[PDB]
Amino acid sequence: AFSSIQNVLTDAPLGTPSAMGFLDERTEKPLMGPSEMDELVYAVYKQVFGNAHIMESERAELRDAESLFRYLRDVREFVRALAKSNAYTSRFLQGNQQYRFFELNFKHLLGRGPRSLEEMASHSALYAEGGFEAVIDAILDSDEYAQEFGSTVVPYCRFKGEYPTNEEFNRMLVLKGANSTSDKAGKGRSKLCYSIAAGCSQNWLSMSKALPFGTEKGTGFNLISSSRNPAARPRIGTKIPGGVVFSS
Amino acid sequence: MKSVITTVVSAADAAGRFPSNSDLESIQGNIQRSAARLEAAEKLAGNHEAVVKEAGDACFAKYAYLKNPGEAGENQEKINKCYRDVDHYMRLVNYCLVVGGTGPLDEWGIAGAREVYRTLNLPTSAYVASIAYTRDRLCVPRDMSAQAGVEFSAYLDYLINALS
Amino acid sequence: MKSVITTVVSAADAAGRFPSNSDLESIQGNIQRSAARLEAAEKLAGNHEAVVKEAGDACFAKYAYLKNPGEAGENQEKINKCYRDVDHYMRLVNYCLVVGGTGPLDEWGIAGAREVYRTLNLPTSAYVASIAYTRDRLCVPRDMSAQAGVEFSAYLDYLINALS
Amino acid sequence: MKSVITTVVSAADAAGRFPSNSDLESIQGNIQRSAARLEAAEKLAGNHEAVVKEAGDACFAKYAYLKNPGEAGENQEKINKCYRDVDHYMRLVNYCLVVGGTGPLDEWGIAGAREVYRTLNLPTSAYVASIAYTRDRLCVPRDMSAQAGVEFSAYLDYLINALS
Amino acid sequence: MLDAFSRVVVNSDAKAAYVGGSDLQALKSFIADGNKRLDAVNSIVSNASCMVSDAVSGMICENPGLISPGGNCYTNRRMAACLRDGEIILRYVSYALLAGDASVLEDRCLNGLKETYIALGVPTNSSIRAVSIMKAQAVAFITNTATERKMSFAAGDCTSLASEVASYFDRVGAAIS
Amino acid sequence: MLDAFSRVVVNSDAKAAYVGGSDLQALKSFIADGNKRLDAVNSIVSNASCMVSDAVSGMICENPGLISPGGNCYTNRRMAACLRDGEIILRYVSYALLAGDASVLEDRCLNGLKETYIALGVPTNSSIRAVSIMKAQAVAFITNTATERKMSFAAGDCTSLASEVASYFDRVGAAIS
Amino acid sequence: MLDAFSRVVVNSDAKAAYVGGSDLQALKSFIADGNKRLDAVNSIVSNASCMVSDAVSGMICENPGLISPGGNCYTNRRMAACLRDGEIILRYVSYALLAGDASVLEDRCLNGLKETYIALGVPTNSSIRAVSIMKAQAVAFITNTATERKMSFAAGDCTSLASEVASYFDRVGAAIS
Ligand SMILES: *C(=C)C1=C(C)[C@@H](Cc2[nH]c(/C=C3N=C(/C=C4\NC(=O)[C@H](C)[C@H]4CC)C(C)=C\3CCC(=O)O)c(CCC(=O)O)c2C)NC1=O
Ligand SMILES: *C(=C)C1=C(C)[C@@H](Cc2[nH]c(/C=C3N=C(/C=C4\NC(=O)[C@H](C)[C@H]4CC)C(C)=C\3CCC(=O)O)c(CCC(=O)O)c2C)NC1=O
Ligand SMILES: *[C@H](C)[C@H]1/C(=C/C2=NC(=C\c3[nH]c(C[C@H]4NC(=O)C(C=C)=C4C)c(C)c3CCC(=O)O)/C(CCC(=O)O)=C2C)NC(=O)[C@@H]1C
Ligand SMILES: *[C@H](C)[C@H]1/C(=C/C2=NC(=C\c3[nH]c(C[C@H]4NC(=O)C(C=C)=C4C)c(C)c3CCC(=O)O)/C(CCC(=O)O)=C2C)NC(=O)[C@@H]1C
Ligand SMILES: C=CC1=C(C)[C@@H](Cc2[nH]c(/C=C3N=C(/C=C4\NC(=O)[C@H](C)[C@H]4CC)C(C)=C\3CCC(=O)O)c(CCC(=O)O)c2C)NC1=O
Ligand SMILES: C=CC1=C(C)[C@@H](Cc2[nH]c(/C=C3N=C(/C=C4\NC(=O)[C@H](C)[C@H]4CC)C(C)=C\3CCC(=O)O)c(CCC(=O)O)c2C)NC1=O
Ligand SMILES: C=CC1=C(C)[C@@H](Cc2[nH]c(/C=C3N=C(/C=C4\NC(=O)[C@H](C)[C@H]4CC)C(C)=C\3CCC(=O)O)c(CCC(=O)O)c2C)NC1=O
Ligand SMILES: C=CC1=C(C)[C@@H](Cc2[nH]c(/C=C3N=C(/C=C4\NC(=O)[C@H](C)[C@H]4CC)C(C)=C\3CCC(=O)O)c(CCC(=O)O)c2C)NC1=O
Ligand SMILES: C=CC1=C(C)[C@@H](Cc2[nH]c(/C=C3N=C(/C=C4\NC(=O)[C@H](C)[C@H]4CC)C(C)=C\3CCC(=O)O)c(CCC(=O)O)c2C)NC1=O
Ligand SMILES: C=CC1=C(C)[C@@H](Cc2[nH]c(/C=C3N=C(/C=C4\NC(=O)[C@H](C)[C@H]4CC)C(C)=C\3CCC(=O)O)c(CCC(=O)O)c2C)NC1=O
Ligand SMILES: C=CC1=C(C)[C@@H](Cc2[nH]c(/C=C3N=C(/C=C4\NC(=O)[C@H](C)[C@H]4CC)C(C)=C\3CCC(=O)O)c(CCC(=O)O)c2C)NC1=O
Ligand SMILES: C=CC1=C(C)[C@@H](Cc2[nH]c(/C=C3N=C(/C=C4\NC(=O)[C@H](C)[C@H]4CC)C(C)=C\3CCC(=O)O)c(CCC(=O)O)c2C)NC1=O
Ligand SMILES: C=CC1=C(C)[C@@H](Cc2[nH]c(/C=C3N=C(/C=C4\NC(=O)[C@H](C)[C@H]4CC)C(C)=C\3CCC(=O)O)c(CCC(=O)O)c2C)NC1=O
Ligand SMILES: C=CC1=C(C)[C@@H](Cc2[nH]c(/C=C3N=C(/C=C4\NC(=O)[C@H](C)[C@H]4CC)C(C)=C\3CCC(=O)O)c(CCC(=O)O)c2C)NC1=O
Repeated sequence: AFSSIQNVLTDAPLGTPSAMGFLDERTEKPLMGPSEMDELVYAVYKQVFGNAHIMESERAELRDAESLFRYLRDVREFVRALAKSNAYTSRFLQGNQQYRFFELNFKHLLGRGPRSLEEMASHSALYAEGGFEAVIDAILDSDEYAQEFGSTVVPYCRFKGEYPTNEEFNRMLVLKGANSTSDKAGKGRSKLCYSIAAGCSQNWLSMSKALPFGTEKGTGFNLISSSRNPAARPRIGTKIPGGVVFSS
Repeated sequence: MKSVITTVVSAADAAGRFPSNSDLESIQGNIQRSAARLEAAEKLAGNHEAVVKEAGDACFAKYAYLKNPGEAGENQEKINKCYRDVDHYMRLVNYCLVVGGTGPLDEWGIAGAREVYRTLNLPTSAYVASIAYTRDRLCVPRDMSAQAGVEFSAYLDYLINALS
Repeated sequence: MKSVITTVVSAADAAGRFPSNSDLESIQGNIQRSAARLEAAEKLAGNHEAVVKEAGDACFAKYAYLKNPGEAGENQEKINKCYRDVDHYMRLVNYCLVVGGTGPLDEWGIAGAREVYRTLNLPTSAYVASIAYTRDRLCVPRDMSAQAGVEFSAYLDYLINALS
Repeated sequence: MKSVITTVVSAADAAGRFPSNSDLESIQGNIQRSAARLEAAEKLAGNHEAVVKEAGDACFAKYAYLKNPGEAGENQEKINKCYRDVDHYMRLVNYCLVVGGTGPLDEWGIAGAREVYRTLNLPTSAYVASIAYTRDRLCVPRDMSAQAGVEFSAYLDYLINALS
Repeated sequence: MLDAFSRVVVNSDAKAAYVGGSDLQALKSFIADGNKRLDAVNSIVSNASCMVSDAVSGMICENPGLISPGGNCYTNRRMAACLRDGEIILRYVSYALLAGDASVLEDRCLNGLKETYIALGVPTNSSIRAVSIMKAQAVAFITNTATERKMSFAAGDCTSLASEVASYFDRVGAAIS
Repeated sequence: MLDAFSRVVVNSDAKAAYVGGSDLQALKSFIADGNKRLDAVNSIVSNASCMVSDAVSGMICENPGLISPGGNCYTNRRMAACLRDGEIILRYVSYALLAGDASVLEDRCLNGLKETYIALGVPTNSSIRAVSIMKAQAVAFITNTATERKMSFAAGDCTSLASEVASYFDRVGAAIS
Repeated sequence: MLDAFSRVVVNSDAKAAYVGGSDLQALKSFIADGNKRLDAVNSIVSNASCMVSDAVSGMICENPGLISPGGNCYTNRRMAACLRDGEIILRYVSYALLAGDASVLEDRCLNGLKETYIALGVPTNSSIRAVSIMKAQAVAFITNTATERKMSFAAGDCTSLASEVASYFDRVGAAIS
């Protein structure tokens, strides 16, 4: 856990000042004033919707979720109100494949990528047993959500440095594109559909496209192909005074 | 597309269940009322060049200033564009009268109308004047049966309220 | 309150760090330019009853229809209400010229103006006509020094752009 | 890169708005003070092989044990490595004096210095001794003008604090 | 991202070279016209809405197929969506003009935009036309050459800044091509 | 939140009164010492770490019960949290000094802090001592009265700024009492 | 994930075959050296920090271009991350040695690592060198052959465990190749 590129090649995360005012004897939090709250909501819209170019006819329906937010500063309940709206479902549930919706939730509300097939299976079982709202409630009330973002910050794609598995890093970069990249390029057809169920990894170029500035992205590519061969059994020796031993 | 079937199919999808009889009941509601709703389909379809005729000129009469220099109606083909731009709304109310809900209207004419009508400086009061003209230009007995007239008016004042 | 200080200290708060010299540099930028921007404040502070005088009547002259029955200016005290409602915007540009940013304007006059001006049927073109009147009514050298006129106009056309 | 411009344009990006005069005011703050802060630019640039000369030997004198066997300075080219490793910090304070903020230092020399200085067992007290040496080796009348010395020291004690 | 001062710093870091007095004519001259750049940026952002509204209308003017059914700019949604884009590109070129570097243009806006437009079916040629109209009226405003919209300035030449902003619009035009 | 210029604006808004020339002596005098305030804030933030390290050690100096088992500052975890809170109080009083207004202190740092400390069992008197050492350490740096740490300044009196920052520390001290 | 006992179980499940007495020599012999494996794993994890700091320094020793400007391990950030990469590999090979199976390595480590390094521009050859230095000193510690660092053990041969851990490091080396 060092984040060699979290807070130096990337800006700091955005959100509420601090959670101590939540203890609330005379107020719930220092009135951030209306001009440092409209940028907070602008930031949330850019995250939970992920640059969906929402018109104001479609922002005339999120008035009620917003109006409670500036009154009672929990961010997590704001996104819980947003992800259950028709604005969220009509964009991400309506035209899409299933694991596409599931994987987009990891990008939007958790800021990381699905680490395995079993996580996707657990989400699938949890959806089948009565609704999609259960999926969002499991994610939002999760432990992982508490020990990553909490009730203060916008959920952002954090470079952890100390990932539980490496494919989690790859699949974080593939869902997160560049700026001016949205989530209706493919008509469904999730990007990690094949790679999750198979276990292989993703394209090197599309991961490198999403890296921040000044990170020597893309280089170091040998001109022969990139995916390794599981079936390879190479011999590599060590060096001994008498000879070379293939300690394999 | 906000339709009677679209709401029922989508609710069942969200709940992850098969269509129950509570769902089928709404399509039965469609079964009754399409006949009244689609009787006006004739009336708008075959008579439409005349209603835009009376609506656009009423719009321009109620606000005579807009033909002045620097306003929206300053030359000729902008007036032709105005008449086209109300023709579009008549087309959309016909589509909505066919689908059964406000599906076509609120995503093809209403969604985002506010940006175009402000940045191009088009007063919405002029649109609502022309639409309200046709709202009371209808008398039900001669024009339609009794129930087509209510539902046509109910769709018209929908976008009247939306633009205001 | 969008000010030069509130930007940098909020940024430092978000990053969780002490104010560095990159932060202090902006307040130095304030130190130079308050004198020029504060000159316009006094000018507008004193002469404010005369500018609304010339602005409201220009608004009503450019759109004469607005006094007609059923429009916004149909009786007397609605016209008085209009003149008050431009007085408010002059007050807010004075406040913004004092704070240094667009803080007061975009949360007291701009934030939510769109609901009030559409549901009460108040044409925004009339507001922008009156504001653009004062934008060019002013002559930079005589009324002020050279640089107060730049920044006063820069604040005025801010809300001109915001309303359009 | 934490600079005076990068703060304000990033803030405008987060708010999704155009650059206002509150933003331009900070770059004006830069306009004044670059001349003072870039006057030290030559002073560090042309005189740098001498300051590391006096700084590294002061470091090694203040902590003589460090050359003992098993410590960081146990052979020759590790001492050369030490002198290089302070040369890097001088190169970064020059960069920061040029950009205007602490951009280059806190992402090229400070970010992650922790683990490196612990796992390779390099005492940070030795770094801060050498840096504090140059902090007071400076003279206000002889070395620079008055205000270059303030800001050079303000950048030096920046890293003298972080390392602590 | 980077600016004019952070340009030379990273260029010299590739050499491990100090930023000496030889490299500071470029920056000290950059500071000479500092008031000029500030006088230019508010002139541009002062007409931001009119420039976009003029640009998309000009787009439509010689390509009436975009209004037609099946056109990419057919319904009010798509005008609204397209309308955003004219202003959004304009904001990023204004940022780049302010910073004196296009490092915040081809890394925050133009990265992956061609593919996004290809997937969405956005016509490239008409968008390039919209960008060029915006380009021409950017220079018109910087040089105080607009037919109306008399802005008070200080006398001198802003032609270098005009060339700069034209070069910035150029790379937007070439990024989606 | 608010600053010195946004103070008078909201005060005059309660009267619906324009900000006229009578009210601008306070602000124009505020601008007179503008360089003084900037000369003070970097002097304080320039010694930020040493001030906090000195403050908690001074706290412990005359209250050795905090080290003792069961002390609120017993283990290294507690020696870490309490050492943070020095950075947070000091950072917020520096923000307030910079803005010329304490409208950022009791909404964003001091709001609800007394109850947080009561729930956590943090002793108030020792924390007040820590705040008062930092306060006595603040004025020393503003007035260039520190025994060592000679800082070059411009000659004059910064005493009003010293009283200002003392008043800011006062309300931190009284907020948790 | 799997271990030595869960290896044979899934192998026999592919045949729908019970785990009979014929297949339990491998596991019962696995239990015979159980104390040997425990005696080996703490010997390795007991020197965990020194092994990594020696490994990256050895990497740098014959590739001085990594320190150079533009090197992948140029600034303190990148040393810190590269320092982090060594512990992640060593911890996972220790897990695999403990479980007696590498079913935890290439699903929760190598699986999707080569592409991550390719996107980040991490040089493969130097990383392979770092892994092989770690490999050689893994065997040095298992066999009590380290020049210093005399550890008390029970007399016998741990050579099979040495070859096991060498095979585990082999697949890390081949996974990113
Ligand atoms: C369709 C056939 C068609 C149009 C629609 C219309 C759009 C258009 N306009 C220009 C030229 C200019 N646009 C300008 C912008 C403004 N003028 C103002 O006073 C405000 C501030 C602002 C927006 C209303 C200006 C000043 C000009 C004159 C040229 C210039 O750049 O100054 C073009 C040509 C594009 C170009 O090459 O500049 C187009 C397409 N004109 C149409 O022909
Ligand atoms: C650069 C030219 C260069 C180095 C830097 C340095 C790094 C290095 N060291 C070895 C060999 C060993 N490392 C060992 C590790 C330790 N010894 C200890 O006492 C503690 C517990 C631990 C870390 C300090 C040991 C014991 C050895 C001896 C060989 C062995 O494996 O036991 C190498 C060679 C790598 C190898 O093949 O083993 C390198 C690169 N040496 C340099 O040459
Ligand atoms: C392949 C091993 C993976 C997989 C990869 C994906 N490809 C994606 C998009 C994509 N790929 C290509 C190249 C290829 N498709 C073609 O039609 C042709 C030539 C005729 C080639 C060489 C193209 C052109 C595209 C874009 C159009 C499209 O959607 O196919 C893709 C989507 C994300 C992305 O942009 O990379 C993935 C995930 N998909 C799989 O299912 C297997 C496992
Ligand atoms: C050091 C010996 C290497 C080297 C390492 C670097 N890695 C950098 C970033 C990085 N590394 C990994 C892999 C690591 N993370 C994991 O979770 C696991 C296994 C579970 C491993 C092995 C990841 C995923 C990342 C990116 C994570 C992130 O920061 O978001 C890195 C940063 C360079 C920079 O961008 O500044 C370095 C230097 N580099 C080398 O040259 C040697 C070979
Ligand atoms: C589901 C039901 C439901 C409601 C009824 C409203 C109720 C409501 N109103 C406001 C918030 C407000 N409500 C009013 C309304 C009024 N003030 C008056 O003097 C009039 C009596 C009245 C208008 C007729 C005003 C003026 C504000 C904001 C005032 C301000 O703080 O500036 C808020 C705070 C929300 C926020 O901004 O964070 C809420 C929850 N919201 C809801 O979700
Ligand atoms: C919305 C549409 C929709 C679907 C159609 C299914 C499609 C589907 N099936 C499975 C997952 C599976 N699907 C099957 C099904 C079959 N195997 C066979 O040999 C038979 C041909 C067939 C049954 C008739 C099996 C056996 C598994 C799991 C196998 C395993 O991994 O153990 C998964 C993986 C989900 C997960 O577990 O993470 C998905 C998405 N899911 C959906 O969301
Ligand atoms: C599809 C929607 C639809 C409508 C709303 C009407 C609207 C309408 N009315 C008239 C035309 C007419 N409409 C009427 C009818 C009436 N005049 C009155 O005074 C009474 C209130 C009312 C009784 C029903 C009369 C008398 C004329 C001829 C005079 C006129 O133009 O109004 C015309 C010209 C062609 C025509 O005669 O139909 C049209 C388009 N027609 C339509 O096709
Ligand atoms: C607080 C801000 C503030 C201002 C900007 C001015 C704006 C202003 N100027 C004038 C009045 C005037 N304003 C100008 C200025 C000009 N006339 C031109 O033809 C040029 C374009 C321009 C610069 C020479 C002139 C010349 C007059 C005299 C009357 C007139 O010209 O119509 C008036 C009407 C009352 C009067 O005559 O003074 C007002 C409100 N007054 C203010 O209180
Ligand atoms: C920060 C960078 C950034 C941008 C530069 C834009 C880029 C962008 N534009 C559109 C979306 C769009 N872009 C346009 C605009 C146009 N198409 C045309 O035919 C014209 C040439 C042009 C108007 C001038 C249109 C029409 C759409 C919507 C297309 C659709 O209906 O799918 C979308 C996705 C649509 C959505 O999510 O709703 C994105 C990401 N947005 C960003 O985030
Ligand atoms: C905070 C906001 C902020 C600004 C808006 C600018 C405002 C500004 N512009 C200039 C100054 C200037 N502005 C221009 C520009 C022009 N002159 C022309 O006739 C051309 C039409 C146009 C080219 C773009 C020129 C030529 C100068 C004088 C040269 C210079 O100052 O560098 C000056 C210095 C002299 C003066 O006061 O006029 C200032 C303060 N500076 C700021 O700090
Ligand atoms: C018995 C326990 C005990 C301690 C642990 C120390 C801690 C300590 N130091 C000072 C006192 C001081 N602390 C400093 C601080 C510093 N001096 C520097 O050169 C650095 C820049 C900076 C951090 C090292 C200074 C300059 C004084 C002298 C009084 C003052 O200037 O405020 C005080 C008095 C607080 C006051 O009233 O000001 C205390 C309690 N002293 C003690 O009596
Ligand atoms: C924005 C303003 C802001 C603050 C001021 C702090 C206030 C603060 N301190 C602690 C938490 C703590 N705070 C202290 C501090 C002290 N104990 C003492 O005896 C001393 C008087 C003092 C140090 C000088 C300690 C020792 C703990 C943790 C004790 C423990 O539970 O082990 C917590 C709990 C947070 C958590 O761990 O979940 C909070 C909110 N945090 C903030 O966000
Ligand atoms: C961007 C960062 C930034 C700064 C750090 C300050 C730096 C600074 N301080 C002063 C200027 C000054 N600073 C002081 C302060 C003092 N003199 C003393 O002897 C006291 C010990 C101490 C009290 C705190 C005084 C008295 C002046 C001159 C009065 C004044 O300028 O208002 C000046 C103007 C004259 C000069 O150059 O010295 C400047 C630029 N300004 C900035 O823009
Ligand atoms: C909970 C933690 C835990 C441990 C650390 C081990 C500790 C441990 N190791 C061995 C026992 C042993 N350990 C070794 C290992 C060696 N002898 C050598 O001379 C070689 C250098 C080295 C090879 C790696 C050998 C050869 C035995 C005896 C054979 C055996 O017990 O299987 C034994 C049984 C006999 C004894 O007590 O020594 C135990 C308890 N077991 C545990 O439960």
